[PDB]
Amino acid sequence: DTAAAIRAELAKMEPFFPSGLKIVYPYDTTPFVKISIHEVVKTLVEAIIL
Amino acid sequence: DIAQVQVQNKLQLAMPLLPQEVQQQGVSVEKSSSSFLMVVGVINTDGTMTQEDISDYVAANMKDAISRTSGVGDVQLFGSQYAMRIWMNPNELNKFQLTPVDVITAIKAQNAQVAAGQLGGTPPVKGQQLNASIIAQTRLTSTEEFGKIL
Amino acid sequence: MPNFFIDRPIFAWVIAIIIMLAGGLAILKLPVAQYPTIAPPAVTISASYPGADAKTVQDTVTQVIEQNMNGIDNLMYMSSNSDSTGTVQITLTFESGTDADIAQVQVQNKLQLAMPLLPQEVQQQGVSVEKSSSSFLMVVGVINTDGTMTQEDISDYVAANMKDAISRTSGVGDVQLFGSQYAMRIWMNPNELNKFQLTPVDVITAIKAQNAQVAAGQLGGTPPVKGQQLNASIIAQTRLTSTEEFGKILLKVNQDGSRVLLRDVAKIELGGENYDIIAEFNGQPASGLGIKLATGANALDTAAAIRAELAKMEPFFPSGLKIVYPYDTTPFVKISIHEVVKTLVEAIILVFLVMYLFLQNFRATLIPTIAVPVVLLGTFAVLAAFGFSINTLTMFGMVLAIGLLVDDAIVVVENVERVMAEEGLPPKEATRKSMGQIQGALVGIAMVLSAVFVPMAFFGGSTGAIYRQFSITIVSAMALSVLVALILTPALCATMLKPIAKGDHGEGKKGFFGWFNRMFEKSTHHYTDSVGGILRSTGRYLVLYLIIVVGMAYLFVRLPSSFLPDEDQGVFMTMVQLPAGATQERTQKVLNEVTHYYLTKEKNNVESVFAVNGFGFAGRGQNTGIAFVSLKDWADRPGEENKVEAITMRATRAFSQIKDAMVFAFNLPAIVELGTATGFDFELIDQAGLGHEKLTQARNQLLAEAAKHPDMLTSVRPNGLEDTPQFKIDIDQEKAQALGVSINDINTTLGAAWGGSYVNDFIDRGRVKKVYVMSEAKYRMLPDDIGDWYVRAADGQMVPFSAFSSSRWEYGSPRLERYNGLPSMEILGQAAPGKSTGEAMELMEQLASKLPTGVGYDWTGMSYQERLSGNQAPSLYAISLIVVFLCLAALYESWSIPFSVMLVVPLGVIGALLAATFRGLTNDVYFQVGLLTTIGLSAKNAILIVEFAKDLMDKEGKGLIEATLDAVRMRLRPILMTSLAFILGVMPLVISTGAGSGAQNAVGTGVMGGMVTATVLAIFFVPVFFVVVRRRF
Amino acid sequence: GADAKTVQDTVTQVIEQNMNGIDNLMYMSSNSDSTGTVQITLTFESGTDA
Amino acid sequence: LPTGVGYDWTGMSYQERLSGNQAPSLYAISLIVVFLCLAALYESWSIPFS
Amino acid sequence: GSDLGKKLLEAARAGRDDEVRILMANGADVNAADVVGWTPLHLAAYWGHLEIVEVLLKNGADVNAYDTLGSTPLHLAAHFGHLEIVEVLLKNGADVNAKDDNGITPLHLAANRGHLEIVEVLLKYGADVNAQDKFGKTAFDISINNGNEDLAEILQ
Repeated sequence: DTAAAIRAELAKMEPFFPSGLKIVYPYDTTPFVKISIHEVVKTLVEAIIL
Repeated sequence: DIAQVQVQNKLQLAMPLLPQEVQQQGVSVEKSSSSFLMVVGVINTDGTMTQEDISDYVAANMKDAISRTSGVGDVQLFGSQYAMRIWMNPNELNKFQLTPVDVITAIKAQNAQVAAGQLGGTPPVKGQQLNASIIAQTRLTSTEEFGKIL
Repeated sequence: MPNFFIDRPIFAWVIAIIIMLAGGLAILKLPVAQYPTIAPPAVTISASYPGADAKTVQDTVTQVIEQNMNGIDNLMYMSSNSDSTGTVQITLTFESGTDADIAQVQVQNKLQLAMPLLPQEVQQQGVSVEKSSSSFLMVVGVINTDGTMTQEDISDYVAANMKDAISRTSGVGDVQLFGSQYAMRIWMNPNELNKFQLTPVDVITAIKAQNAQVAAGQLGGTPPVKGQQLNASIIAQTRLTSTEEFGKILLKVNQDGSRVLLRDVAKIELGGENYDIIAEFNGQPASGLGIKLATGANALDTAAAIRAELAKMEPFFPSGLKIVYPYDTTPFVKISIHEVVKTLVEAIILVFLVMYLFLQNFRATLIPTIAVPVVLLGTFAVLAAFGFSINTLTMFGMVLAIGLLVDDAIVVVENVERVMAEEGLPPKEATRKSMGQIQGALVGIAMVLSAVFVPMAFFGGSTGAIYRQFSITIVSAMALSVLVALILTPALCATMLKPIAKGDHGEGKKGFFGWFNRMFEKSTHHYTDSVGGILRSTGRYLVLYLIIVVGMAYLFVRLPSSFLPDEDQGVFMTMVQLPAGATQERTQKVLNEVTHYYLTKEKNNVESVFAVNGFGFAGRGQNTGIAFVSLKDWADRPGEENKVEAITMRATRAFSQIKDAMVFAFNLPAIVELGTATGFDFELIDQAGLGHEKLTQARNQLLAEAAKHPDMLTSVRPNGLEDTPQFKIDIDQEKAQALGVSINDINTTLGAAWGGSYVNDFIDRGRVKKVYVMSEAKYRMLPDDIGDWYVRAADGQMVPFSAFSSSRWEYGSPRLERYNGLPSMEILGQAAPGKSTGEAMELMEQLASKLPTGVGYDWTGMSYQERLSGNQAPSLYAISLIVVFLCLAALYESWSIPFSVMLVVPLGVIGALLAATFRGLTNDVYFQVGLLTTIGLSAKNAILIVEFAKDLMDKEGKGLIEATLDAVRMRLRPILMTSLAFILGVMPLVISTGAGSGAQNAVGTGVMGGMVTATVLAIFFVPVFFVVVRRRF
Repeated sequence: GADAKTVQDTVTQVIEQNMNGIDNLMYMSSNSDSTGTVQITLTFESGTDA
Repeated sequence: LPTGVGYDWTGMSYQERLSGNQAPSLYAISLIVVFLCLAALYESWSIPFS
Repeated sequence: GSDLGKKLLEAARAGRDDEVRILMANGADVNAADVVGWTPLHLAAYWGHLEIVEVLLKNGADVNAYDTLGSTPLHLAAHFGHLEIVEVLLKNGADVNAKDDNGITPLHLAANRGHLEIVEVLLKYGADVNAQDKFGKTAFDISINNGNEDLAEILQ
């Protein structure tokens, strides 16, 4: 949730950036914790299918 | 929260013991985990933007608005803001019989905002039709204004 | 459960006694306030860097704190306002559900570590973090009739003597002061300082040196010598108590031995700290203090105890002093909470005698008169458990529930009385047979209504705190009503009722009663034949349903949405705003005209006038002013021409003539701390380091381009202030050292002479007061007197300001506001009378996309809660409809049936939408709550029709049509009892003007309208829906 | 260095001036010694979070 | 004592009179809650009186 | 000081041509003055409104008017860089070598900010370059303190 608030606020600045500045995300641990839960969600879905 | 409160209530007894060189830099008390939640990088795609220029913009226009966020206990900047760094030279200071103490005195005597007062203030006299503020000095706000310091 | 509380009646009683006593421990403890804490918690940093401008504060005080408010939890705003008087005010705003104490300490501390960045001239004055409620429980004014006193003496006699006294009082919270406690001020005459070759610097020195406290030590202090028989503290020179003593301090000595003092150079007096504010109670020089409530206390008793504490000290203070109450709301809160008590006790009376009209049996009428008080008292107990309080919202919550309280009693009583009449069965068997029909329908209704009101509690944020009071109250009320209808009411029916044998349908003998029974039977037979005739014809009366739904949806859009009605709290306000560069004398000439108008032309209504010069809203400047107008009791103000909604217009019209003064009179909003008039709080932010001037250009542009669409934007105002003249002195740094003049001498002279410097503290009558130094007005009003101030060089020769300085004028801003760190300026406005707000928002966030490079927009205030909200109500009501459909399919055991019941929600809605249109009533929250109540009890009066018909077609197999006929016949009577009792108990709310008018009417009109329609339409449609659905499935 | 009266005037009567209006407060005592040391003891009701 | 001189308790002496003023309502709320429980258990107003 | 001049002062600072021309139709005073001593000429020259400053002097506005300290509208226009207003108020008879009570010409205000085009505009029309304030400061010394090279060579 904190990371979502931050990824929102950053979008709330890019329009006012001068010519050339760019935002990169070289390090984020959240991309893993919303994939670690998806591959188990679809796992227990395949489970009821099987 | 109450833990940070107790910790910060015990500083108040210690802060008057520290030098005016620490307080003036800003002490910081903060809950925190030891690992970075994340990192956010800023780059000028084209050019004409040195590390210094990107770090300034980051500190000024997107650091404070993120440290105020709810969930962010600590934020570390990979650089620093701007600052009118004044790189001095002794061979030109002993030539004028000067020293850094006089430099600092002149600066902090000429980069200062004075509590001037008020035109047509309070309590006024019967028959006053004017109210204005007074202004004597300002923060030099540039680089070509620090050089004219006498 | 019911068949349990028939052979065990006393058991039921001991519950109804407990949940009665449990209410008494809550009628006496529950805190009584006007409105609960709905606003978002907030705190206000405040700091007065004295004798300053708006940029000095922005750059030395505001930006510093604005950078170090890091790591605060649940933060939404960082609003900030720096003025020209010196006072910065920073207003944060946390979410809903936040502890105010924890947030307040987080701020206190994040500032305590920011303090050693501010100057040595704010740390002294200090800052003050305090919660923002803006809610004066009541204000107290103190006058001297004789005229021997001033504001600066009444203020002191209040602070040193009374502020303490009413602070030990029960539930008093924080006490604010108008005026300023005594302080010794030294007014200097630079024509005399040059003669003695002095300045306002060695004066600062001699006053800091000849008043300070010094530590000395002890005698015989440890470690001692063997043989000491004495220990006693040592006391050196200490503070100066009396002003005369200040005239005895030395500054210098001349060659001839002549000794210089203060008396011969300066003028010493006891006055106030800041003279900017000037209060007047009907022109009488006056002052006062303001009290706001402690969280979790009773306002009525608090005010009755303060009105006593102020008399306990009536005789002690001097003769000529009077105490008046300019602004109080308790005289209105007492009414607002009583006008409902006499409504609830009027409703139990009406439902008692209505059952004397239909049942014609004393023992049958007493039963609800016993159940309804039980339910109300249990509701009070439940509120007391959850920490809730007694408010206007919570009481109106049970007012518009009382119908659901009486409905769950008469449905139990009239059915047992119908059974005892149709079969002659005794009361015990008759009840145990009736509850064999209803015990499940009442639980289904409990679940339905729980699903209907509960979702209202999870809504937006500030409206959440209102809908939540309403929902908690009404849900508690119905949960207890259904229980006492399954616990107590049937036991009462088994004992208090009296046996009647079969054939006692009721014919009546002589009076109203025989006529009424006869006409009831006749109307029943005719209505029954009518419903049969309708059931023969579907389509007709199935297409009228679509006509009604279309009319409802088309009325739901010509209804101007609102939040709360403004009412007559007995007080309103006037605001004066003069041109820039305006003085105090002109503002007081305008406020005295205001006072003369209100005390000469409107003395039949107006009690008093409390004028304050310098205390304006959206500005503390010398330019503006405010006036709190108080009105006589509501019995002394009869009619409609003598209300505030009319005095406001009269006064606005009359003061429109006041030349060179923007005057505006307006009534108080219901929720003071909140925004009013359905406006929007837009604001421009500069995210490219643009100047104040370029952003001002952008704002003027946006305004000039927003008057282009007057169709949805009406009055788009800049809440801020336009730039105003200001005096720029330029200190020549060359010619200042060419003569040997220290610049910290120049700046100090200037600031002390024109702004005032907090020098030290002194003691008076056992209290600490301040020592201010300043010039005498005569010598500091205009330029060209600057040359009168001579500062001292090291060579002794004194130099004027004319040798160092050059002078000029410039238009610099008198107020600089911020938002979330970045500079900004606020822009207000409101949507056109017919257009909604969202349209005005999207329009001017489409007009803001066309502003120069680097200028962005943001919403604040009430408009921020609508960005993160709006899509809550539809989803929550959709899931509520799903819950209702499932709870009814469970009760009837069918997936189709429920729709019949679910097709009477638009009937009770069109009645309210027609009444609120014929009366000009907006779509308040009271209106939505009345819509929901009508929906709930209409669905209740329909659920039982369907349950009766279904049971007749399963247990007795009578058939579809015949069973529906029998059901509409059985249930006709109670439906009219409920509708009639509710209508009669609510009619006073539609008529009652005066106190609680805009709220009583807003509730009762919608309620009555929905009831008429859901009564005379639902008797006819729900059987049609039942038969239709049974045929189609 | 301050005697018992100077501190009841400067230090104590200005703190107990604000300590009124605190929630669930049974009583409050205060002591003002001659060494300048000052103590103020607020006693709240039982069941109160300290 | 002279006029303008009041008295007040504190410490355990405060709780002492607090309990002394509490006990009389306690002995009643604990009786009128036994009467009700008994009348409920046995469904009679005479059994609890006896 | 009349109700027709105050509206001119209000509309010239806010930049309104319709209201200003209307109020001038009704015979309003274009020599109006605030409590500081400012005609709408000063406000226009200060805030950058042309198409208005071109209008006030046609209606008979005093060009060399001075406030309670001696600041003409050239002083205000020459201090911010309104070239299209400087080349106007001079064509209409403004004293380029003027002086406030202090003693500064509009050169001493244009050489401070670096409005070199205005420096040329002014010294084209006889601006004194050997003039001094009450401090003994020319425009050359002021251009040297600020360390400019353009304004250093313009003045030889």
